[PDB]
Amino acid sequence: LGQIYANNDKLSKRLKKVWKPQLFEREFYSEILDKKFTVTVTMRTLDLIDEAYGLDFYILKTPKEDLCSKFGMDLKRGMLLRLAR
Amino acid sequence: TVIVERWWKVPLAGEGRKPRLHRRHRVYKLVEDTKHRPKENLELILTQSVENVGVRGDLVSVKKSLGRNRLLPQGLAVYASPENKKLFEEEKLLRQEGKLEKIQTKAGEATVKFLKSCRLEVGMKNNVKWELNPEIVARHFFKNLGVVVAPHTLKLPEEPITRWGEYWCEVTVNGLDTVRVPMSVVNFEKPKTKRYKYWLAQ
Amino acid sequence: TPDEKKDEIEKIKAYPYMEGEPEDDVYLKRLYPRQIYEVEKAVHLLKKFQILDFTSPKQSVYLDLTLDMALGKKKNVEPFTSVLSLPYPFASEINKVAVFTENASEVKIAEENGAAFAGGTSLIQKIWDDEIVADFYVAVPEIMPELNRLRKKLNKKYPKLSRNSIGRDIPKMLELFKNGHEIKVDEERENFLQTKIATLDMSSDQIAANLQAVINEVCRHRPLNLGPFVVRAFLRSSTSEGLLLKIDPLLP
Amino acid sequence: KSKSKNILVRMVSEAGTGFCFNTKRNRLREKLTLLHYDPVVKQRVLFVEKKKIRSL
RNA sequence: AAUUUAUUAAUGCAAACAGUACCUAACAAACCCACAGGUCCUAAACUACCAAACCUGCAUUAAAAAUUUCGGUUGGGGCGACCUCGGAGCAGAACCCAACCUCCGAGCAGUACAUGCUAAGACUUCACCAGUCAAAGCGAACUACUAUACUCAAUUGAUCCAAU
RNA sequence: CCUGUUUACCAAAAACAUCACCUCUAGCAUCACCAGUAUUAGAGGCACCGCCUGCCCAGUGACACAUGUUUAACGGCCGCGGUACCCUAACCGUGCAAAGGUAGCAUAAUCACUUGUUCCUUAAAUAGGGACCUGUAUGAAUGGCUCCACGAGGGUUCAGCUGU
RNA sequence: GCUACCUAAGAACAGCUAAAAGAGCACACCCGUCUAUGUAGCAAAAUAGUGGGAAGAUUUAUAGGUAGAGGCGACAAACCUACCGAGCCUGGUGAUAGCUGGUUGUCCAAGAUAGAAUCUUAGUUCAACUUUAAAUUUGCCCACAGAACCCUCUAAAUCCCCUU
RNA sequence: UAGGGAAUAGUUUAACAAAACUCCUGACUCAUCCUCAGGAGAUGGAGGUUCAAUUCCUCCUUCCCUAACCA
Ligand SMILES: [K+]
Ligand SMILES: [K+]
Ligand SMILES: [K+]
Ligand SMILES: [K+]
Ligand SMILES: [K+]
Ligand SMILES: [K+]
Ligand SMILES: [K+]
Ligand SMILES: [K+]
Ligand SMILES: [K+]
Ligand SMILES: [Mg+2]
Ligand SMILES: [Mg+2]
Ligand SMILES: [Mg+2]
Ligand SMILES: [Mg+2]
Ligand SMILES: [Mg+2]
Ligand SMILES: [Mg+2]
Ligand SMILES: [Mg+2]
Ligand SMILES: [Mg+2]
Ligand SMILES: [Mg+2]
Ligand SMILES: [Mg+2]
Ligand SMILES: [Mg+2]
Ligand SMILES: [Mg+2]
Ligand SMILES: [Mg+2]
Ligand SMILES: [Mg+2]
Ligand SMILES: [Mg+2]
Ligand SMILES: [Mg+2]
Ligand SMILES: [Mg+2]
Ligand SMILES: [Mg+2]
Ligand SMILES: [Mg+2]
Ligand SMILES: [Mg+2]
Ligand SMILES: [Mg+2]
Ligand SMILES: [Mg+2]
Ligand SMILES: [Mg+2]
Ligand SMILES: [Mg+2]
Ligand SMILES: [Mg+2]
Ligand SMILES: [Mg+2]
Ligand SMILES: [Mg+2]
Ligand SMILES: [Mg+2]
Ligand SMILES: [Mg+2]
Ligand SMILES: [Mg+2]
Ligand SMILES: [Mg+2]
Ligand SMILES: [Mg+2]
Ligand SMILES: [Mg+2]
Ligand SMILES: [Mg+2]
Ligand SMILES: [Mg+2]
Ligand SMILES: [Mg+2]
Ligand SMILES: [Mg+2]
Repeated sequence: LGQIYANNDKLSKRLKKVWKPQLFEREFYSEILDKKFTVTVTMRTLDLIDEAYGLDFYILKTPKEDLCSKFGMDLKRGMLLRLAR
Repeated sequence: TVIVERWWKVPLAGEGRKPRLHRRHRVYKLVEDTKHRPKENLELILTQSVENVGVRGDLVSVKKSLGRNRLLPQGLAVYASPENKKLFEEEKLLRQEGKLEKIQTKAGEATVKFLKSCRLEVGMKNNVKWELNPEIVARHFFKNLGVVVAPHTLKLPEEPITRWGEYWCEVTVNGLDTVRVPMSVVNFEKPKTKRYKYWLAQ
Repeated sequence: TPDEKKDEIEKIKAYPYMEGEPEDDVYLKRLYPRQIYEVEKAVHLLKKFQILDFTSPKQSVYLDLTLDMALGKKKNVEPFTSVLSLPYPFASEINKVAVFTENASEVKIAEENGAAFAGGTSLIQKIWDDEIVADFYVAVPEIMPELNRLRKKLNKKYPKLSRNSIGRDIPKMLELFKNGHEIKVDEERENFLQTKIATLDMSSDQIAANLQAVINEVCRHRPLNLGPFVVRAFLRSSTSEGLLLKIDPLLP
Repeated sequence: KSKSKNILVRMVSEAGTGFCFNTKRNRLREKLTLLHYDPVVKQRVLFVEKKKIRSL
């Protein structure tokens, strides 16, 4: 949620502007939980999962402030509880 | 992902303090939208054989759509992680523990596969006496089947062909994979003539 | 720059091509880019095809050239016929040409230099009132007023100063033009020019010399270094497929 | 205002000093070559018109 | 009227997503070949088809709107006219002096190419800004040029900013 | 046209609506339209009926796209010179234009001239009615012209009535 | 809870004519044409009489819905709680005002004004005038001499200026 | 402020054999009208170039069309 100058010229009108992410519904498989989840994601999430070599690594490695998802934090607790027990 | 930057400079806040943001700092310019960036490939290690690449343990760079939507979900491929790279590398040592594996390029396999499912139409002229020999046969491979065939790795049905009939020319791709193609020898008709006679009319 | 013409120029540049045989002994043509380049190898190979595909030992080698005969500005250059004999002229003889000269001593010079058809009003009237075919026409300045009658008939093939075919000295084209060979142009103006270069039995070096001569001949229309004038070149025999020669070295 | 009769041009020294001065010339006359004092070399040198600055 | 398209809709491109994939116009004039067809007089190159919508980003055109403004002088305001600069009268003789007072002009042109540099002392449109004149000196020119800050009345436009 | 509607608190009307007529847009269902489906629904103009609604698509708009189509869309629908003596040209010449105001009506609720001219009405009429009318600024669905019924609309009048 | 329009489910409409009715006459009822009275009134829109409609597009009780960048509107720029060219309340807010008004004890002193620019002529900034303090040196009044030709008023005068 | 384009008979235009056209004669008719002819009628201007320039260049005038164009 921000503002822009029309035609990227400061001396022009200042307009409200919202940039929204492109959302995709994809299915992921968790090895630790042995379950498939249909989750709405962004292309950034897919790249981050690729760099982590899987959903489980992504969920476990990513700190709370970067996941920015209550669902993601619940998956982390689920995975961690299975590993702890 | 949309990447933005502020039009207006934000004054330094210092150590251990939060920046003082005026409402002019809400004005942004679009630096770059990363969806329009050139796409990079995804490096995967294959587990099962696939038409595009059919070797278990081959490091393949695929389109992110293909790997994410097909190979990885279905188990055909795995991530090229350090650990997975080691696991498959150990296998390839065991594969070659007896001896080094002979090199057969992926292209060569494809030509072999194409040669398995094709038949050569060796149109020959009625007027002139002809004998189909390796050099002649290699040329026909280029024109009709599109294969650039080494003359030396050529076989034939024992005696080389000399009259119209049915035979087989066995080409060895890279010297390892031998494919025998069905050979149909017909009266020479230029591509122009056949397209007028039949492709145009029929 | 119409989208089709310019986009094709971009596309033709895009087509991949490679030097030398790939590592694979047996490889599908589809699996690798266009290859065969060197003008020496090409001639040697074209002779190979002649034996394999039984055909005349001497054949017309119909060089097709993808000459960037356009994109000087956003306004494109146009096709002309700068005629020059090749270093070793190929065996084609076309000797029907006409010289317009009436009541002048040039009539003698015209025939002395080997004019096929020399005449004045009578010749001009014959062209208008009855059909007659010549490969190229020349006229002295004095006869251009009278010759203007045939302007419409010849559809801009009538002599023009632009082609150096109007002048008191007729031998500019008359003397040399008989042996020289016309570099004709495409009807679709897609830059491909079907122009015989040499007979098949002609030595590779002579055919190579014959090739280079045309390269300069064709650049004559726009021989500027400002805009590249050539993209690709396909040397095809009569009974063979076209081969993509590496013309980039030979361009300048 | 009215149709421009003269133009303003930049006269650049031929001595390579880079010293330039502006002069007025008729639009319909040929490019000017003038002998003008060049401070860098401290003596009169030939100056040749290079560019038109504006229409006067 | 200037400014704008955030908003709504349409369109295009990208993003995203599946796959399957028409190589078309002989003709012998001569010769060959038992046929079927061939030699000569080109048998090239091309290479395309290709995932409908929704959603998101960037553009383009519309729709419907938003923001802000609508100069001054003036024998009330409006209409008409005027708005800066110079010469003359009013203003007779240092300077100065108004009216929608009376008259005539300017928004250049031409010749130079040292209309190069530098520096005492002064003038000044009633402020400021701007504008004006200049000895000496340096460098030139020069011992024929009313030669040294060109003729000409006004012949004109600040700051920011842009181009270089 | 009619019944009806409107400025609660200065305007009830000739303004609005209205039956009728016409143009435009849409081939469709689970919240309006509609539990409907082109004899339908929605957006508008004009205003029952009667007799009519003339010419123009150049410009703007809309639509359609190869030109183009469309005015019951926004709008428009001339001047000159001469020719029967003057009052006027059926008629020709001529420039211009997309077309050049057709029918009807007309001193009108219609710029001014204007209290137009004439007939009727009064003893006397800038009022009223009927005509004449080039209205040079009338005029045909932003409708023209008649005509029943209707009106707390505006104007004129006979007779009666009355302290106006 | 007024009012505009809508939704749900209710109620009222004598008598006479015609018997068909957005028909006529005429109560209840609704509306408000004209006059008078009233005008701090009985009333922040009334009273008396006279009127329009009164089986319909009628009037009316009850509950509910649409909310201000809006609603609703048989368009009067209507109506949306007595004041709607767009409600009311609180807040931003001590909005802003070159505009008007106001600005509180005593006493003394100096003190009246060429102009320029300005979306400026109801205002400002710079000059000018004016005030206080400080510095050190002339200020005012003025003798001869001196300050233009062109041109019709050969003007009253001025400028400069020692002495005093 | 730029750009581009255009200047052919009195009118325009063909970039083409060149015309129409107005005016002005004639002919045809028993005569008049129609009609049919002929007659002269131009390569914006200017300059250069070329033996020769509507046809190669240049500046100006008039007109048309397009558009940027900052303080
Ligand atoms: K007055
Ligand atoms: K009411
Ligand atoms: K009424
Ligand atoms: K139109
Ligand atoms: K009358
Ligand atoms: K009424
Ligand atoms: K009361
Ligand atoms: K006052
Ligand atoms: K003021
Ligand atoms: Mg004023
Ligand atoms: Mg006045
Ligand atoms: Mg005015
Ligand atoms: Mg001063
Ligand atoms: Mg000096
Ligand atoms: Mg009726
Ligand atoms: Mg009222
Ligand atoms: Mg009333
Ligand atoms: Mg009405
Ligand atoms: Mg009607
Ligand atoms: Mg009409
Ligand atoms: Mg007469
Ligand atoms: Mg009429
Ligand atoms: Mg009138
Ligand atoms: Mg009366
Ligand atoms: Mg009218
Ligand atoms: Mg009217
Ligand atoms: Mg209309
Ligand atoms: Mg009445
Ligand atoms: Mg009524
Ligand atoms: Mg109901
Ligand atoms: Mg009743
Ligand atoms: Mg009734
Ligand atoms: Mg009644
Ligand atoms: Mg009334
Ligand atoms: Mg009541
Ligand atoms: Mg109502
Ligand atoms: Mg109204
Ligand atoms: Mg009004
Ligand atoms: Mg209120
Ligand atoms: Mg407030
Ligand atoms: Mg205040
Ligand atoms: Mg005092
Ligand atoms: Mg100003
Ligand atoms: Mg003032
Ligand atoms: Mg004094
Ligand atoms: Mg003194």
